[PDB]
Amino acid sequence: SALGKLQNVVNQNAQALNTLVKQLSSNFGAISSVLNDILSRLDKVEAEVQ
Amino acid sequence: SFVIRGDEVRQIAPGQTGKIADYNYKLPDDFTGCVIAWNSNNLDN
Repeated sequence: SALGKLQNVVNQNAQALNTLVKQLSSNFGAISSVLNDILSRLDKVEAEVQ
Repeated sequence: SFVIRGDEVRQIAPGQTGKIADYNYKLPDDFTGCVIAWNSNNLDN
């Protein structure tokens, strides 16, 4: 805990990348977060909107 | 220009699917144009 400034740079880089990867799982109002669901469940005209 | 049964007309649109769209006539997903139709029982055969 003496080196808390350097350990903060390590922790902030890891936290930012984990959040950027976790945000792939979110819907953003779409029918699924899995891109292959949308392409297989729906016709092109509906899939492009989702 | 073509003749179909009246129920098939719903397939004459960009990005549609069904028997006409699969096997006779299809419009591209970005079509610019007009689709015009009418019942024509003088041709009824």
